Amino acid sequence: MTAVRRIRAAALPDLPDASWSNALLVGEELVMSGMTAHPATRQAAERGAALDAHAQALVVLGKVKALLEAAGGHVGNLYKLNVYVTRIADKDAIGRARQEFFAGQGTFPASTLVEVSGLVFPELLVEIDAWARLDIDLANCD
Amino acid sequence: MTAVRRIRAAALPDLPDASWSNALLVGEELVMSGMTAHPATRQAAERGAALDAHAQALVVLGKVKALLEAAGGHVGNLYKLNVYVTRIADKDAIGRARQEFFAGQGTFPASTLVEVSGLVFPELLVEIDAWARLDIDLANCD
Amino acid sequence: MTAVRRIRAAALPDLPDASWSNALLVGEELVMSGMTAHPATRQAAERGAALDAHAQALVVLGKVKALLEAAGGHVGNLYKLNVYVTRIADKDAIGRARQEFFAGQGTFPASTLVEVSGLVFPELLVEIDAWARLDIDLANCDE
Repeated sequence: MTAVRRIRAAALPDLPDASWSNALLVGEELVMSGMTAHPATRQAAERGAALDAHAQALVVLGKVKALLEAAGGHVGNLYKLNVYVTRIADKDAIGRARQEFFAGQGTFPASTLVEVSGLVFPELLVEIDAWARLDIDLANCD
Repeated sequence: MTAVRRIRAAALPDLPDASWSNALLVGEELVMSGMTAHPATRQAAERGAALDAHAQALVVLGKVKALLEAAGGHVGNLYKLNVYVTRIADKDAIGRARQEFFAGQGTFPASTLVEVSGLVFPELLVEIDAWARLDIDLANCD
Repeated sequence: MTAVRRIRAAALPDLPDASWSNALLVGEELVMSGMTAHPATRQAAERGAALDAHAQALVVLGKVKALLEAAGGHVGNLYKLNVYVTRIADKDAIGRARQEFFAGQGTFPASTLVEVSGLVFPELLVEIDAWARLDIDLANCDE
């Protein structure tokens, strides 16, 4: 048997209506729900300054970082990022966000990037499903 | 060196022409193909009463449950659900379905839900790619 | 602690501008980026001989095999293929590609196949996200 511990980042509570866990530590594997820039996108757009894809990607990767750190991990634990965009033209902005986020770090996670037809809120331009485990570090890759 | 076993559910016969396996037990991981409410959805549509996203989501989760059980597992082994919908407005219907399906159960699997442009049959509103491990039980989440 | 090593296939250079790794061997797990038939698809389309979905899926599966081989593996190591197509009508063409690619074994990887609204190059009809482990062989399941 392998222990499952639910990971809680204070900024990302699993609210009463939700039928998912944001993060579950299953052995060394940090299993994460897809992350989006909501509600920061909601506020920002309502105030007449919607977040572009680059800003949204950084907000999303920041959420992933928060989950990792809440579980006792770090950005180097990430081994794969599945990126869903609403506009394939935004792929380069996502790349730029990743270059900044992983500025560390000699080696990037694997990735798949596709354009989907829609995300859970209309302000969103991107959602990232991240995969990590706490027993690896890409920063020191063989 | 790791054992793999083909897992077949009685309720869901694998057809000999398919270029995929419904389920493979790879060590303690139960690797599943995406599940849909077809062909129940075709019959329903043809009889003039198509399955809504709630009904389809329950059919889908029932198939995931059948595969788990065929492996000697249970619904508590699930740690992630990737949900693909054809209409993002159905996200709440899918949520209602998950609340029912996991009525057990303290802790929900992680999730990503996106709207895709199309599914393999035109009557479909949802497909779920489910991830599970036989050595965990989310009912015992810390 | 689990060792990770970056796997480099010659035919699939990681280009230093990329913010992803084509393949990472993480213990026994070969973690791979999504594979597409670009740039072969661009050459083919320019030539007036655009690759159809079946041809593209085979090029993609060949790339996956190149990555597997670069890590000392083989196609029996594959246990899941998630397939993103631009046209759902092409699902059977992906099926045909798989039957040919897996001609040597009876047991296929698990799969999810969905239609996306776009891929990273306009000539693309398919992208496949492949999951593999070096310590399994699906051919052992055949019954």
